[PDB]
Amino acid sequence: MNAPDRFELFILPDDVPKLKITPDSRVPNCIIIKFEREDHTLANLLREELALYPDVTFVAYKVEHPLFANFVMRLQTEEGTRPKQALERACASIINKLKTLDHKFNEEWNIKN
Amino acid sequence: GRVLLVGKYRYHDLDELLVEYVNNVANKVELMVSHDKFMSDSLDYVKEWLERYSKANGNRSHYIFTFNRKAPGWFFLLFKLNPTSEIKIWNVKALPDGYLLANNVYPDTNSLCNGFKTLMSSRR
Amino acid sequence: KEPIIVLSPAASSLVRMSNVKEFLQEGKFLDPSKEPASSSNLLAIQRKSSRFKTPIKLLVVDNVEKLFTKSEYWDRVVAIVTTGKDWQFKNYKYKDPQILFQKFNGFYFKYKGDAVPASVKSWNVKVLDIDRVERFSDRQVVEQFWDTVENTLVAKRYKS
Amino acid sequence: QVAGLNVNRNPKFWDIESENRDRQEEIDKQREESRESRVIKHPFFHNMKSKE
Amino acid sequence: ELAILKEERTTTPYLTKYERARILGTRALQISMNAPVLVDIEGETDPLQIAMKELSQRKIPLVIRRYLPDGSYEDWGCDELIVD
Amino acid sequence: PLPVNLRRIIQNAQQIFHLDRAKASDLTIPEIIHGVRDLCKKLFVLRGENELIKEAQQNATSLFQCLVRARLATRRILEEFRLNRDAFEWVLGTIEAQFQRSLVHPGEMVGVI
Repeated sequence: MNAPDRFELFILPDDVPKLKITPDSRVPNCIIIKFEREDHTLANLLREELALYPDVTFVAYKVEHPLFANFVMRLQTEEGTRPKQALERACASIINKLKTLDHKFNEEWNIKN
Repeated sequence: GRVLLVGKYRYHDLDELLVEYVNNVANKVELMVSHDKFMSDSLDYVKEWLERYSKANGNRSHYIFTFNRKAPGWFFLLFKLNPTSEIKIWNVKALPDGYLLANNVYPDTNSLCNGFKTLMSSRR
Repeated sequence: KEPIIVLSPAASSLVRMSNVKEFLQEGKFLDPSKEPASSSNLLAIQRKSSRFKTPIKLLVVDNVEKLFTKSEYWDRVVAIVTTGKDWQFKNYKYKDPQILFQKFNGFYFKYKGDAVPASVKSWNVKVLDIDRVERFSDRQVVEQFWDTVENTLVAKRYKS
Repeated sequence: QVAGLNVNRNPKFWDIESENRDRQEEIDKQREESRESRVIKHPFFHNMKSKE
Repeated sequence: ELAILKEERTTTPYLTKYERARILGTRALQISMNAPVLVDIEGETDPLQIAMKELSQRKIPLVIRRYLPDGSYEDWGCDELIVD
Repeated sequence: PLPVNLRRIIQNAQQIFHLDRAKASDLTIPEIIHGVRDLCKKLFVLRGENELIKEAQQNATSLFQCLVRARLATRRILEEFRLNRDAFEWVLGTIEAQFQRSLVHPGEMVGVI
């Protein structure tokens, strides 16, 4: 009776943006990113990719409630670098890693078949 | 109101208007009073003193400033080139950025005096 | 070179040039609305601390337009008092409040029980509460302010 | 179309001027308006006249 | 007769919690019924928050009449009672 | 069980005014004596000038005054706590305010409670 529709976990409403970025003025060069219709699958990947960058000084995420499909990320970088650029570099790096992983898997599957 | 207008000046709150306008105008008034060519007495006494000083020192032109009692926030610039010249009175308005004389903004009293002398030289 | 303390020239400020000396130095808070306005924008105060053998002389400046012609003066700033107004920072070294508040100590004085302004909560500034009735806590609030200022001074390795 | 009645407004049989004066006074009473003082909260604000 | 002169008032000079709750409720109801506000509201809209702001600045125009067990009473203004 | 925790107030004053280090105190003994004596006559439970009111007021605060005098003794203040003038005045004001806040409120339905 009060159960939400299951497609609401991944279908984005028209008036709800996929991504909202606000600065965190408490510390310098920090932003707060709100991801809509996402969960731990993207969050943990992005967090542990960003945590290995020398110019990233802080990265974390939290899912506030399991009944709502969203998470919020906090990202803080060095003075020279901007946090959004670090996020873009992380996304590109993971895409490249997945590309070479898929290539090697296809090669090995063709070899063994 | 969210927007306050004082002439061409635009402000966003009462405190901003106060600090940017009234304090600066008061500072300009204090600078005008502390200037050597100022006299706070009545206009007739200012004219008499200017006439006497011009008669005694007719080799130079003398200019003095006084309060505009009829128009608040203004000043009368009375200058007499020589005893044979009639006393001419000019209007100076106390603005936050300085003093407005002949549609020209002068940041300080000395700059105002220099501009007045330059205008007199150009008009001569 | 004595350090500089910058106050908000706004009339709504609880700390103004009229009562800054009696508050920060003497430890007694008086209502600035009832006190007459101070004509001088520069004042000198003395702070006695257990961290230092000798009293420290500090300069209090209300308006930085006529006193900060040189960039080296900003190196002496150890505290900034703001009223949550954006227009305070038009002529400052960092016209954006955020960078200024990460690079300088910001203090906001409010009466106890009043709601914090939205801009104040979004900035990195300390909040100090003065009770409307009880007057014994003024020394405690002044001690918190001076603890922050002395921590900044020791971190800057100032010589006195 | 307001005057839907054929009232005999003959000048010799109708008091035109009194009707005009009464109608003008009724418009001058429809011009009446309500007004009240303003209250502002500010430390340097005082509800005083210019001379005050 | 039943009124008690202001010089010999012996009740507590502090606003109790019941008086604070009742005063806030009454002032919020009056504000929600279009009563003039005596403080400058920046962006506040909730009547209870405006009433709390009025209370913090001692601008609530209400009087508390405290009843003694014998029937007499003392009148205290909201602006002369200490509120924490 | 008594009101106004004195140990907490004393350690709060020590933390606030940095009462560490072997620095000598400027708190004179008559100041201590008169401050404690005056504090023990401002703990108002009942208001009024009637003699019965004063007798009831003195009766109601006997145990608490014993506690305060036992803690805020001259030798104890000078040696164990090492208060200074500002700390002493802060402690006195705090004790008075907290005692005022611990009184029962008229209108309480203490029978049902």
